Formats: sequence, C-alpha cells, structure tokens
Amino acid sequence: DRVQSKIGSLDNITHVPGGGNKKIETHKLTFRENAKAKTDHGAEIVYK
Amino acid sequence: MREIVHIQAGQCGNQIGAKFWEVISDEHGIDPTGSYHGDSDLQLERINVYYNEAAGNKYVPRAILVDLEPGTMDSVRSGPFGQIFRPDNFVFGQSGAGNNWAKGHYTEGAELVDSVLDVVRKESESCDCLQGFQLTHSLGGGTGSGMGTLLISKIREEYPDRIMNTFSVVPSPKVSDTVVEPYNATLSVHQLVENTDETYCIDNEALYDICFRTLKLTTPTYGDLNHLVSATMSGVTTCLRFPGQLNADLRKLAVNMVPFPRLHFFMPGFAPLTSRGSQQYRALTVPELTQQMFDAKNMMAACDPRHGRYLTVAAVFRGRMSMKEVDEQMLNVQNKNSSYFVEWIPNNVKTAVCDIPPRGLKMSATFIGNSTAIQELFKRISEQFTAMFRRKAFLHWYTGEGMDEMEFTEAESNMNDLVSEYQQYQDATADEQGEFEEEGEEDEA
Amino acid sequence: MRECISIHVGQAGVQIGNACWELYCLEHGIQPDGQMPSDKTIGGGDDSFNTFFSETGAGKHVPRAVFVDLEPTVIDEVRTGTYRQLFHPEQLITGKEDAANNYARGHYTIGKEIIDLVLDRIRKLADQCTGLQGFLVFHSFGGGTGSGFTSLLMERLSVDYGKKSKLEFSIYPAPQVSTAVVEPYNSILTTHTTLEHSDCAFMVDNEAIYDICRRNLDIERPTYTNLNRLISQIVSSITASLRFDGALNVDLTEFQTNLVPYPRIHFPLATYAPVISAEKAYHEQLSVAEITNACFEPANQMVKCDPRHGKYMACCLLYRGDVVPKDVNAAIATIKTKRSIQFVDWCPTGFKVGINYQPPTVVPGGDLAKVQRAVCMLSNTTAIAEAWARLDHKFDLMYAKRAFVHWYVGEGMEEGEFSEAREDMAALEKDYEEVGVDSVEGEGEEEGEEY
Ligand SMILES: Nc1nc2c(ncn2[C@@H]2O[C@H](COP(=O)(O)OP(=O)(O)OP(=O)(O)O)[C@@H](O)[C@H]2O)c(=O)[nH]1
Ligand SMILES: Nc1nc2c(ncn2[C@@H]2O[C@H](COP(=O)(O)OP(=O)(O)O)[C@@H](O)[C@H]2O)c(=O)[nH]1
Ligand SMILES: [Mg+2]
Repeated sequence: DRVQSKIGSLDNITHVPGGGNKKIETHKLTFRENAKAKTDHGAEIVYK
Repeated sequence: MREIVHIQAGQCGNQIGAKFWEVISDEHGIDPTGSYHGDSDLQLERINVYYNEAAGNKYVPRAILVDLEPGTMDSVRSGPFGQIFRPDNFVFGQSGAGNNWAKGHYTEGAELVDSVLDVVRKESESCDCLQGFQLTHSLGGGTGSGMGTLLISKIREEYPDRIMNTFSVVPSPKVSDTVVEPYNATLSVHQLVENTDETYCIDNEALYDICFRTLKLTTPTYGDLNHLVSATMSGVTTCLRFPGQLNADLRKLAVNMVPFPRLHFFMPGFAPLTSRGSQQYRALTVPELTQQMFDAKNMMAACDPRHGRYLTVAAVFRGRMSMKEVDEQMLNVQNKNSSYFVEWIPNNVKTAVCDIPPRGLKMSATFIGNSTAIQELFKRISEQFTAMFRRKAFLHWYTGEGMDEMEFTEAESNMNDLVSEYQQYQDATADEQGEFEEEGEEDEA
Repeated sequence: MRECISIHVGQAGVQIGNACWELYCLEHGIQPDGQMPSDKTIGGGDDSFNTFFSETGAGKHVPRAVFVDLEPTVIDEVRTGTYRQLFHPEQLITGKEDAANNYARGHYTIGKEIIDLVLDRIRKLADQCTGLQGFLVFHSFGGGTGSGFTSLLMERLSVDYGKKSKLEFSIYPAPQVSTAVVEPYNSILTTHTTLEHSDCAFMVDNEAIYDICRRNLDIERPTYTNLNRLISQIVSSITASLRFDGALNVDLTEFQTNLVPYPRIHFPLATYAPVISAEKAYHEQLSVAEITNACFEPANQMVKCDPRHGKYMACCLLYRGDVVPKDVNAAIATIKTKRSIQFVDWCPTGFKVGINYQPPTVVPGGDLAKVQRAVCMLSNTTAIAEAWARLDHKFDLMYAKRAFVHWYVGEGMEEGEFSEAREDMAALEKDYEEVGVDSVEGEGEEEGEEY
C-alpha cells in the first residue's frame, strides 16, 4: 500500500468564506453613497 | 451595607490573590491572625465591603479560593496572612488541570463548580447589598481560564444584576509561558465577552518593562508584580472604602467606561512608580501623577496606545488633591493628545478623588483606559489560533473532555467579529453635513 | 493528597531506580532506611513527601515504586544492597530467567507469568494513594524485558486505569553504539505497541551522554553509574513541582498538553544544563541566559541527533534554584528571536515554563557537583526523524534476510505482527515528515519582501 502519514493536517481546508466576519456599526450608514449627484440644475430658479 | 465577593482561581490567580489579601489587609490594619487592629476608625467603617465579622474581634475576608489541586493553596495556608481566610472557602480538587481549558470548563472543574457555588451561597448572603464579584484569574492559563468561564456561566444568572469585574493576566506579546496559550484564551473570551461587565488586560511584558524602566529592579519577582496589581485593585476600589471629593464604585466606573456591551477590555496604569533612588530626583504633584498616568510606556498593556484612540478613561486618585489642579490636567491631556481620542464621545474622562492614600505613600492614582489599540493583543491571539487550528493540532486533548471541534470555530468567528468591532470604531467618523456644489452666475458683462 | 507511581523495567530501568531513589531521599532529607534523620519533631507542616512515599510505622517513608526484571540479579543487588531497608520487598519483583534480549519472551512466554502479580501490587499501591496522578515508566529499547515487559505492562495499565497519564522514560538506542545485535527489532516491537497506549516518552541516549561526560563533565572513564545519576538529575527536575513549591509549577498531566501536537508525535528529547566539573565552574558565572542557551547547543543534547537537522514543535523549561521569571522570559525571547533555533512554520507559542525555588542536591563523594541554578528541558523536534530512519535501516537490513527471526517466532509470535510493526514505523516516518512541512496546502510556497 506504499504507506502515508497516520495523521492528516488537512481538514480545516473544508472551512468557508469569509474571510473574517462583519463590520456592522450600531445605528447608521454615513457616506456609503460614494459622492455621486444628489440634485439637479443649478443656480437661479423660477418665478411664475 | 455595600459589599463585594472576591474569587481567586489558577496559579497566577491565587498569587495575585495571596498578595491582594496582604495589600488590602495591611491597608485595613487587619492582623495575620484575622484580628482587626486598624489605626483609623475610617478603616473599620466600610470593613463589610471585603470582610465578614467573627467571634472576639476576629474577621474573615469575603474571599473564595479555587483550584483543581491542593498545591498552590497549601502555600496560601502556610504563607503570610493565610489565617484570615475561612477554611470552608478553600475549594480545591485532586485532579490537575493540564493547561487544558476544557478540563476546567467541561469536565474536572465541572466536577467542582457546585462546591464553589456552595461558598458563593454562604458568603454572598452575608451581603446587605452585594454590588459585584471581583475575580482574579488567568486567560492564557488552563486553571484560572477554565474555572472562571464556567463559574461566571453560573454566577451571571444567580446574580444577574450585580456587577462582574475581572482582572486577567493575558498571553505574552513576545513569548509563551504555556504552549496552548492561543486556544485557552480564544475559547475563554468566547464565554466572557457575553457575560462580563469589566475585564482588565494585564501583561507581564508590560510589567517587566516597568520593573526595568520605572521601578529599576534587577531580580523582579512575581511578588513585585503582584503588589502593583493588588495596589491597582485596592486603588480602583478606594472610594468604595473611604470618603472622597469625587466618589465612585464599580457601577459608576462601568457606565462611564463601557460604551458598547463588548468593549469592556481595559488596560490599567499606576502612579507614581519610580525606583527607591529616583523618587528623590523628581517632585510629586497632580501633574507629576498625570505625566506618568497617560504615558504609553507605563501602561500595563504593551499596546503603545498612540497606535489607536481612547474611547473612555478613568482616573482614581488617592490622597489630598486640589480639584482645579486635577480637572485642568485631565483636560490638558485631552487637548494636547486630541488626535488620540474618539470623535463621537467628547469629555472623555471619569475622575474620582478619595481621601486616604496607600500605605507608605502620600499620593497615588490608578489609571484605567479604553482604547481601540487593545486590538493588538487579540489580533495576535487570533493569528496564533488559526496557525494552530488550520491543522486541528492539540484538539485531541479537548475532544478527550467532550468539547466539540466546532466551538473552536464559533470562537474564531466570535474573535473575527469582536476584533473587527475595534476596527469599525477606530478613527470612526461622525454624522455631519455633506458636500454642496455651487458656482457664480452672470449678473453683468 | 496527590500521588505518583514509578515503575522500573529491565536492567536499565532497575539500575536507574537504584540511582533515582537515592537522590529522592537526599532531596527530601530522608535516610537510606526510610527514616527521617530524627525521631523528635522538627519544623511544622509538610513533610512534602506524600506524593513520593507512603508514611508507615513510626514515620518510616516507603517509596511509591514497583520494580521488575526477569533476571533476579539486578533486584537481588537491591534486596542485599545499600537501600535494602528503604524499598518494600513486595514491590521488589523478580523473574526466573531474563527475556535474554528477546521481545517475545519479555512480552509473551515468560512475561505473561508475573503480569498479574505486578498489576496486583500496583493496584495495592494505587489504593494506598490519596489522588493518583499517573505513572512514570523506566526502561531501555535494547532489553527484551525493557521492550517486551514494558509494552505488555502499558497494555494492562490502560485496562486498569484508562485515561490516567502514562509517561515513558527511556534509554533510546544510540546512533553508532549498541550493546546488542537485535536491538532494532526490540526497539520497534515496543514502539509499535506503546504509541497506541502511552501519553509521552522522553528520550536519553548512552553515546550522547558519554560525549557530554567527556567533552563537558571532564569524565575520561564514565560509567553507567554516572549515566543513571545524571538521569536521576533529569527526572528530579521534571518532578520538582511534585516535591516543592516554586514560582511556576508543572504537574505530570501538564507535559502531554504542551509537548504532543498529535498523539503519534509524543517523543521529545530531554536535555539538562549545566554539565561540568567544579574545576570548570570556577572560570564561569553561569547566568540564567547562559544556561538556557547551553540547553540548545547540539553538543549538549542527551539524544545525539542534531537539532539543526529539523524544527522544534514544542518546549518545556524546568528551572531550579536562583532563577527569576524576567530573566527566563528574556532567555526564551532571544532564543525565540533566533530563527536558526528553527521552529515548525506553524508553531507560535513554542514554550512552557517551570520555575522551582529549591536547588538540586547531589550525592556525596561522587562525580556530580553543585550549582546555584540548574535547568532541565523537554523538546519535541523534527530532527529526531534521522534516528527513526536509523531504526528503519537497522531493521530493514536484517529482516530482508530474516536474520534472528526464529528466536521471536519460536516464542509463538507471528511474522504478520512483525511486518505490521515495521509498517507502523513506515507510517511514523511520514508522520514526522508531514509535521516538517511548512503547512503547505497548494502547489508551492509564498513569502513577503524579506524573512
Ligand atoms: N544507562 C543504562 N543503560 C543500561 C543499564 N543497564 C543496561 N542498559 C541498557 O539496556 C539495554 C539492554 O537491556 P538489558 O540490559 O539487556 O536489560 P533487560 O531489559 O533486562 O534485558 P532482558 O535480558 O531481555 O531482560 C541497552 O541499551 C543497555 O545499554 C544501566 O545501568 N544504565
Ligand atoms: N503577574 C504574575 N503572573 C503570574 C504569576 N503566576 C503565574 N503567572 C503568569 O500567569 C499566566 C497564567 O499562568 P498560570 O497562572 O500558571 O495558568 P493556570 O494556573 O493554568 O491558570 C502566565 O503568563 C504565567 O507566567 C504571578 O504570581 N504573577
Ligand atoms: Mg532483564
């Protein structure tokens, strides 16, 4: 049978992505919108 | 009237135990027979904080001693002050712990926790008002580590609305004292993060710097280290025992110092510390305290906190100090280190000022900080874990106690979450207004 | 209140028992007749001797120890010997004919006959204890009883006591010396058995110690009697905690959690420092750090395989006498710093540390002199795969011819079992080799900018 190690260090290679866990701040999402447009025109406006 | 239970567990835990019980007893003029002899009426005044009365001017501490072997506790019972303790409160096995935290949490500490809770029921019901438990253990150890985790897992639900104050010596930043340090510590925090209200991180390697640098000792013992953390413990609990100008107890300290329910990992520091010579070659004042209290090399965690930001600080002074000279040095720090605090918590300092100094000192301060820098420890602990666990090495001694090979990964997943919580708050920004696009318009030509 | 059982098996084992217990009496201030020097009470309390001796009579201290060889000579020389009043005669157990360097006699056709007699006296010494810690077992690999009756005993001990630790303490066969031809067959036939039953084994080697005796100790003409007295100074320092209080303490159930990353790799090597004449200690000071570096020098190792030839996995330091814990932390950190003192590329926390307050005493008039501080060390390392490869090659060369086989198979042992023992050691060669891999899990290796 040509023989191999009785131990087997490879087993945790079954573990899943990841890598790591979270982050999640406690109540708000400030600047995730990455600074695109949020308004239209601009300068002098209307009148009737 | 207001009361504390003390617990000591594991070798380190019963050495800082035997030295805290020298420190606090001598600070009360409790004799080594257990006789009260205090040289102030103010020592007898709050003696019920740490002791219970017995027959004929005798007292016993509300201290409970745990081990899985007789061997450390025999040296308590024979060593100095050994006779203050109730021998019922000596709760020890004949089994060993093997540096195996599972051997404590699941099996041979599990064969004795009911005999510990026995002494918690006897002693905690001496208390008019229990405020909290004070527990000196290991974290990287197998004994203290493995005993506090299951113990809190029961004290945290008998007594859910008391406080839970932990002093834990941690794995070293450059060496090992024990091989399995990364495993015991990762698995202990997975229990304790959920269930403790306070954990000091205490580092020998930080202490050994102090012994070289501030105390200037040639052969520093453990006894020398143990007098500094027991002076810490006595110090932080000074306003619990004596009058002051700015009182605080464990509940007042935790609400100012724990801003989110997992961020209760603290470094201490202590002032003054000099050598037996160098004392004579500086002054001693409120600013001379503060000069050493903030100073990163003197922290008893070797994190060099100038890597990170303080959320919260506590300063617990002893001896006659003048309020404006304290208040303004706490702020001088804050302005002149303004880059080293969190954004969204201003007025960062809880200041407490008490009348009665230490024995053999005129003034001192105890420093307690909370900085996201504390990630330095737990990061090495995680990296030294997966290094071991990627191959499932040492596991067979833990499954030999029933521990599931999955809870090693539940702890790793918890360690990823917890460590990432320091990073999500480190230099985290505040809620304010954004950018606005604007430019001139034609009126004239 | 907690206790240890010692067992001496084969002529090595017995002769170390006749060296170690001698030291253990001096280390406790006990006399060669198991008395204290006096009747009248002096001091108060321990009496820290409970873990080693059962107290009887008028305060006669009986060592917790069973002795076995299948020749009576070696135990008759204790029964008539200097320590004839220290040991108990039921615990001095003899055979009728030695296993004669044949494992199959040792393990089966002779050794079968007194196994229950030995185990019953072991029962009787366990029922004497207040809290059994486990077994420390002494042999060689060369012996037919040192192999055959050790392996048989550890099979039986696991029936009677299950998980209770069993630690081996063994004359590992030399790289170029042997005292016997068939040593490589007794050497495997025990190991094939005890890997699936003992919890650690701590090796030490004749030829290695001979080299140290000459080079370091300045002993031109060393005996076995020096050898076993240097070996007793090893196990005195592996059991200092179980005998004295100390700054750091290390129980018998610690060392396996520390030293054994997988149950197949349970074979550290034991080293001790300093080892010199008095005449050389007058040109030295022998600091903590000095003596701790001396425990790593290849010329000082007491198994002769060179520790440059592989990678550390596990270490335990065991100090005595004038040592403080900072000095040690700095001795360890600067050895850790040396990546020449190389560790397996997965190990982070390589060291465990013990510190006893009490110095080693020596025997009077003899070759071993006093120091102010001393260190033993226990270390598991990939470099010993060259000596396991020596035990491969030595087996393979004679077994290809079936040389000496008829002695073992004439005790009814089978050619099938003989081949499985060699196959288990071909697996062991791949066990050492895999822990030697730098945790490779793809098709190459990687690095940062610089090491
Ligand atoms: N250090 C040391 N090694 C010894 C001593 N006695 C014998 N040896 C070693 O023990 C091994 C051979 O074992 P034997 O001496 O034949 O003892 P045994 O186990 O009783 O042999 P059997 O005749 O099979 O019972 C060799 O490695 C010898 O060097 C001793 O006093 N000290
Ligand atoms: N500060 C200090 N550290 C100690 C002392 N005794 C042990 N240690 C350290 O505590 C850590 C935990 O070890 P130990 O207490 O032996 O583990 P346990 O008894 O299995 O919990 C290690 O870093 C030891 O070196 C002590 O008295 N003081
Ligand atoms: Mg024999």
